[PDB]
Amino acid sequence: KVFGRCELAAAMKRHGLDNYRGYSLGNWVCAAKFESNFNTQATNRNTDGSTDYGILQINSRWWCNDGRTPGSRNLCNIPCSALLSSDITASVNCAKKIVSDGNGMNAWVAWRNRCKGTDVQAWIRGCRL
Ligand SMILES: [Cl-]
Ligand SMILES: [Cl-]
Ligand SMILES: [Cl-]
Ligand SMILES: [Cl-]
Ligand SMILES: [Cl-]
Ligand SMILES: [Cl-]
Ligand SMILES: [Cl-]
Ligand SMILES: [Cl-]
Ligand code: NA
Ligand code: NA
Ligand code: NA
Repeated sequence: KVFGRCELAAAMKRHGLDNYRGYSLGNWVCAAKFESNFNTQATNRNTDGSTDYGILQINSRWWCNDGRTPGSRNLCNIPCSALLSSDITASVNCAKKIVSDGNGMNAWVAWRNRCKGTDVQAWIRGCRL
């Protein structure tokens, strides 16, 4: 599923992501924009042979199991395929564990490079939330 901007903002809010670990909803929307362009089915192979999955490009080295990532962990206890769902629950639950990991939203390099310090509130501008 390809979400609308306000549509994804609303689902992220519904799933308790607004201000989770102190990150406003605009941050999460901005990250999703640059990670996946709001597309739940997004996948991207990394140079190290791991893969990133879903609206938040969660990586198979640490977080989910895809069956093809040597020496990896599955810290969210989920097949990476669950992260491609039109229902965002698995992605939100796993992103909560990632952002609690110690480096906050810096875990998402696109967030650090494209969202961090910006006017992220623009991402939820005009949304009925
Ligand atoms: Cl947009
Ligand atoms: Cl915001
Ligand atoms: Cl393969
Ligand atoms: Cl694996
Ligand atoms: Cl594990
Ligand atoms: Cl699995
Ligand atoms: Cl959803
Ligand atoms: Cl933080
Ligand atoms: Na894996
Ligand atoms: Na893994
Ligand atoms: Na393997």
